[PDB]
Amino acid sequence: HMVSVEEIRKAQRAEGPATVMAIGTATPPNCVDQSTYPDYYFRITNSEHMTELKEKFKRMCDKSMIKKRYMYLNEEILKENPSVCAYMAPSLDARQDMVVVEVPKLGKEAATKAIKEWGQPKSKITHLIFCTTSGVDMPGADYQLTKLLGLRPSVKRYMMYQQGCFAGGTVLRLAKDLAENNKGARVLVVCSEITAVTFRGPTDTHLDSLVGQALFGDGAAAVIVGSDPLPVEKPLFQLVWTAQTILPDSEGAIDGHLREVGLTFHLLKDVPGLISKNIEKALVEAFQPLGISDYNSIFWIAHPGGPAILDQVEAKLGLKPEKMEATRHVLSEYGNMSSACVLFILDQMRKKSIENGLGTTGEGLDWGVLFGFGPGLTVETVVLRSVTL
Amino acid sequence: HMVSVEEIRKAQRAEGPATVMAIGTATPPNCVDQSTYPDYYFRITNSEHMTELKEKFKRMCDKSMIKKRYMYLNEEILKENPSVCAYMAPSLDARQDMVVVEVPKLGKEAATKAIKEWGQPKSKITHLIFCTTSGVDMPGADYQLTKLLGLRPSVKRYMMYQQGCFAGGTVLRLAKDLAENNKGARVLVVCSEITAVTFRGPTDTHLDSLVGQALFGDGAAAVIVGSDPLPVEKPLFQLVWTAQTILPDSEGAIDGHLREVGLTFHLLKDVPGLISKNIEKALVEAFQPLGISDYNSIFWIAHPGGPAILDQVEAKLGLKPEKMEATRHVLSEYGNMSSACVLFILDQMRKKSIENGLGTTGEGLDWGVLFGFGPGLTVETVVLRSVTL
Repeated sequence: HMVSVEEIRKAQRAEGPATVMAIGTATPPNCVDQSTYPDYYFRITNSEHMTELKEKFKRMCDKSMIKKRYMYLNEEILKENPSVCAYMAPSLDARQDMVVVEVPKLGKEAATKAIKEWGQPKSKITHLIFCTTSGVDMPGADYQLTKLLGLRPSVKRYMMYQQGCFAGGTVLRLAKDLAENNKGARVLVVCSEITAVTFRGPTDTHLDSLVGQALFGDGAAAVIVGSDPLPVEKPLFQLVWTAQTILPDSEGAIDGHLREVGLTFHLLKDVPGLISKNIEKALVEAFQPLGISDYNSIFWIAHPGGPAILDQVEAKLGLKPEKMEATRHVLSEYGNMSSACVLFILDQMRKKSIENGLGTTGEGLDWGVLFGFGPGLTVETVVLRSVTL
Repeated sequence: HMVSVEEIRKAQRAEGPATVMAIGTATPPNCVDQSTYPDYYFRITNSEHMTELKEKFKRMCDKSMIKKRYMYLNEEILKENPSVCAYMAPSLDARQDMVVVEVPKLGKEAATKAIKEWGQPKSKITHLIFCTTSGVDMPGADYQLTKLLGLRPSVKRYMMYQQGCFAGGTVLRLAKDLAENNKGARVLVVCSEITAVTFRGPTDTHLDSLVGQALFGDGAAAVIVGSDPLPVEKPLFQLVWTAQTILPDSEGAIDGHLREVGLTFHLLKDVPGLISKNIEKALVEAFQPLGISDYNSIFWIAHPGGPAILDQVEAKLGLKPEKMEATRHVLSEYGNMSSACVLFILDQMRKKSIENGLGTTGEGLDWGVLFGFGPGLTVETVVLRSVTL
């Protein structure tokens, strides 16, 4: 018998839908209260002179709906590196020396918890996705993490550098295909974010860049994705359908330039406006095909870029305040951790469902949506199936 | 009737294997003779006074089996960005300013050609993979190309920044799954590499910097990949089987750091020695399941890191000197173009197959291998089926 390329293909493909089998999360040790961040931020940047600007920054932190955030940077590390406290001093190398080491360390912690939950030999991992918006190096963070966890050296790696806030959707859209087209494929997915690359002192001039100093926080999340679960693997959610789109009238809305001064952020245009004006379209393309029109009847995981996005979406669509609970909880407790955020929220949804003894991992509901938002302006959509408890 | 995730997955997947349906390539316009380069390079870098070092470089360029390379950089641009011409000076904002605009323009040229060959409308592209090693930005080169080509806003992007030389394997490995798991999916892949980011002056202390300045050249390549070819599509090669592995005793062999002075390559260990020692393993892994042990009976595409790599691989396996023609031709005519190189070589192989009326797109042979080599030390393997000409 001659082995045909067609016969190899039928034999090489998995059968069933891509399934999230574990979630692990992790943060750095230094916790930072939002209530007193203004006094702290303006103190440690030798910026007490700029008084009228401080009062604006209070309003920003007051409206932020963030209780606290975790950060690898502390006052110790800042004294050892004052170039990072300037608004615009040459400081990429100091910042790169931080994040190149630290992004894969925080990554490893999250991976360990996901692997433990999955409870299979780490040797059965076939594929690794590693996602970060905090520095770049060669070999990459994906390699550092392969070494740190001691995965099989012939693990298939996908390093996704410098993507931004929507990449939490991007990693699920990728993992979905790797699992569904490969029999026995077990995909480890890691998003790890460190605002050391982004942190700077303030100025009157670029107001946009001060909003970031109030929302962004550090965090890592890991998931395990695979098709055809063994009886001894515990499914959480199915990945069903995925979309990435660029919003119209959105050119230059969220910008990120990696410079000699580190990573800079620029807002033009009304991000919340743009997302809310265009959000029903994304929902229709996802859910019309399934015969679903009631957006209060599906569970919600939406990247919390700030509190304005969430409020303007809710208002536009007429979501009950319950639907953003899991999203608003992660925002309050951690802030905007960029790509990691939606994976944390997905954990928050599971934890709540178990806690209040609801019928499914998705607040007792069958179908759900995950949304990443970020530069483009890019919207990533993932349609989900809950699992029964 | 009630929609099931299992019934959705049956509908949503492709049938057959991933098929390269098109290849297009581009270079910057300024062409550069290797015969003369040592004088050019030492003048524009105000360093003819370093005369013993020039002799080392003349000897490197002599040993390189490179006739010529293409360069975005020229004399006018270096004279107007003199921070690039130092060995070490703050030069990153200058290089980023260049390659963020340029890396995607070059990609668009290659993509346009690939699209023409494929012969379908660009509205039927569903996925874009963009791969470079030359700067970063948010939004990224992927969003920049989508805009330049006027692809659909809801195209699914995969932005692979900063992976280096093995990535031509990585982009086929990725595209194989995107295509095979999604019915109707047509994948535009683009690798685009500009050496403006790594080009610097010479010094005695870092003799490894200098090897790079003698091997690395500029270029872009694009391919269309898809499963279930239409009657009016024209298959070139099938993607059968992919692998990635890190080599033992290879820690630190190829390093790359993005700093304020630009991208810097580093070398420990003997890179040709490590690849030669370990390659037969990768081939047994790939080909024994297909009952192939005679590596002269398959067609080759190897990343030409240097002549050394190709010289020792051929010596170790006992390959008839014909197997590595295609590979050595792209090296001779274009130099080490990192991620794009193996895609130029694939095209060269199909080109030469047609010129000489051979039975198949792979020099008359049915079965082939593509090898990516890069930082790790990483080795990508891609098993290819050729097509009856």
